[PDB]
Amino acid sequence: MKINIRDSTMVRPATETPITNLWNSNVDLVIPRFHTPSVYFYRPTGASNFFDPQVMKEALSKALVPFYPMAGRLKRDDDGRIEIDCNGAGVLFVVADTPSVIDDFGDFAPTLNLRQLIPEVDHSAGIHSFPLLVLQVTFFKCGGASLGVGMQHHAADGFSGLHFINTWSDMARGLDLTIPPFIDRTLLRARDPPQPAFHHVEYQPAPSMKIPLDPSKSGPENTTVSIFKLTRDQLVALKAKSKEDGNTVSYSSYEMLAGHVWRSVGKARGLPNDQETKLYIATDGRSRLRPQLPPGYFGNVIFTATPLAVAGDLLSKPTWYAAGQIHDFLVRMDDNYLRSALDYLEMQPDLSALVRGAHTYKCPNLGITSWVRLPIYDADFGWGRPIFMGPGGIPYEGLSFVLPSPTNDGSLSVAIALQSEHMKLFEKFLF
Ligand SMILES: O=C(/C=C/c1ccc(O)cc1)O[C@@H]1C=C(C(=O)O)C[C@@H](O)[C@@H]1O
Repeated sequence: MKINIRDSTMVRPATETPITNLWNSNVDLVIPRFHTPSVYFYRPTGASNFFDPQVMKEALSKALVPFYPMAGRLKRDDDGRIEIDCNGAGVLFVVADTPSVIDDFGDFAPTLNLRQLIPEVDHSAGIHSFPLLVLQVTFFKCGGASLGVGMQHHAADGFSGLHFINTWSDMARGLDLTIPPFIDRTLLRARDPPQPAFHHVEYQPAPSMKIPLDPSKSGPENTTVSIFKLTRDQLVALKAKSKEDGNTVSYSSYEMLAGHVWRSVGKARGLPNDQETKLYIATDGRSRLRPQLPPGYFGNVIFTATPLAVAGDLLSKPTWYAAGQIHDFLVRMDDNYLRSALDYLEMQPDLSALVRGAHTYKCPNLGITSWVRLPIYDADFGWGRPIFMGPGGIPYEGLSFVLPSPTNDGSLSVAIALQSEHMKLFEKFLF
């Protein structure tokens, strides 16, 4: 797979936008470190029109007016806290061609070479030196096209990011903004003085391997990225296994599936029985906060659930015990818990230490982030909804994504990075 860059524009908002410094909340900071990668694939309609760069760039310009922080830069304030400099510097927009065809990607596992569909960002220079959002339209030999998105994590979680990408697609089709973005993260400010009510397991360091891992089997260089589809048959069977061993409790489809992936990764890694394994669950707090955030709220509302088990229990007990741990952590996260979380973060001297990253998800642990409830298939720019949308790469061993079906057949996909030798075994997930 070879990419030939054709054009490259720094697209700025269509009109003047507020010059201001946009404050980041604590959950805007403890978010992962770079640009969240996502990719969209589109069949050709047969039209010459197809993903016309001018249409895209003009629509992008317009959308960058209500969503003007998206065209800003990272900077530090006087106390050294990272904030968004709303300077309207612009968004990088690349047009590329490739002799490859879409079908060459087979199943769209977010491998390294799929990452090639998003432009690369050099973070090693200034914090201020790179766009918050990088975009690439790649035209394939088959007439199809892909949209690679790389959005700096401080700017937006999935709900706010797709609020922009979809408003953009709407604007490309001549439509107007629907829900205007609410741009003020101070709603997620910690109380004064802070007052944690809980011990937040989610922000305690992840279990390490009791036995150090072989750096030739472990590490970035010998990790595989695959995806797997589960049919609604397999999912229905899965939720029904809540019955097993006389358990009367009914857990959610997401709980049983997450528990199943967690348990299946555990078996695959051949963990010792006394080894602890921590599951990281990105959790939208929009529905839990009880004053309740405005529609269009622009930023991160990601809070974090972290069920934990000893592999001995996790692998020997039925799947619903895993579901139980997950449920027990998810159900505690009401508004009172999330307010605690903000206060707890506030009382840490160095938030950079809590920024989740490779060390967070790597074996013996696991991250599972659900995109199932995200409107990922709504980006229609005038030539149809995408046939596929998922992560643009999974850079961290141990991180995984749950994607919804592009066709509403009740199937789900798990996209995941594991160490090579564990990946084959991880088909054990189709038990
Ligand atoms: O899900 C997201 C971002 C999604 C997103 C999708 C489309 C966009 O246009 C913009 C953002 O962030 C997550 C944060 C992580 C965390 O909180 O640990 C764990 C990671 O797997 C994951 O990337």
